[PDB]
Amino acid sequence: DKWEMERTDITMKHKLGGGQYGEVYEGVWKKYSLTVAVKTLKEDTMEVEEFLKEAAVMKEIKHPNLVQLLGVCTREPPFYIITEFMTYGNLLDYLRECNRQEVNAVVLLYMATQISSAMEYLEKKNFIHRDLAARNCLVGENHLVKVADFGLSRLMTGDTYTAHAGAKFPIKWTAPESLAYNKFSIKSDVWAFGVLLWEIATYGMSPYPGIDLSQVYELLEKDYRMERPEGCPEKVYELMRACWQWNPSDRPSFAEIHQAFETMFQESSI
Ligand SMILES: COc1cc(Nc2c(C#N)cnc3cc(OCCCN4CCN(C)CC4)c(OC)cc23)c(Cl)cc1Cl
Repeated sequence: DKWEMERTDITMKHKLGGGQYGEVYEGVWKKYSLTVAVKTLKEDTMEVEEFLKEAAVMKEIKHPNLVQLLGVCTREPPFYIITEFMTYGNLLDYLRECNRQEVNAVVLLYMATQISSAMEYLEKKNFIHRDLAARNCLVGENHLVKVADFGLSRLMTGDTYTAHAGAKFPIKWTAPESLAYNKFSIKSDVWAFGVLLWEIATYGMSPYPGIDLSQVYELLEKDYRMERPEGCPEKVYELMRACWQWNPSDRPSFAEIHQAFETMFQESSI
């Protein structure tokens, strides 16, 4: 298959975390002397189908702000997904721990711009991401941000993907139509992206603070939305609000979102 490699080609270095879809390691791809991230699957389990689903999809994708697949090991346990190493880890912990004088307003714009660029790409390729949130974005040197892409679905025929009944979603990031009917689309991602913008603007606060999960849907029904975070530019909140339109069709495209952030980033850098 050519994405296939010898498991003996990697040496494991440190556990970084995991559970999960599988546990995650810092590793070294020996013949390139290259630090890499390795997702692992101990034995066969029920979650093996999950695994190669990710693997398959990640091969179909290439973008500067999408985590680059390097190789896979899928002939027998253990199982390896191998990606580039995102040095600073996830964006949520990053925002929370950063030096805000360094990671300032111009930088937050840069990060929104980078993410929206990735999502514009997925929009065109007819992909949806099932879990857009700060925790699923990764950070490298110099405020480089990439969206993690193990949880992607290709739209094979049409507009909306339907998740299996009984599926649990991260309530606070999830579009109304997704919570209600289990339907995901690129416009559901646009909604989630709105939440992501709020996380970025607040340096990683939890969305709908103190609000009871079980009541979020009802609130959204009655046009309750999160308020403008402190220091968030009015235009940025306007976009947030556009992302959170009740009708999917009323929400902007990622092409529009990216264009808008590109413009704001150019002006901020001037
Ligand atoms: C390869 O397979 C997969 C791997 C992943 N997950 C990761 C990808 C990817 N992709 C890339 N890069 C990662 C870097 C990580 O931490 C590196 C440094 C952390 N530190 C925090 C403390 N300080 C300050 C030093 C830095 C990390 O930690 C858990 C997970 C990463 C996913 Cl989500 C899915 C699949 Cl399929």
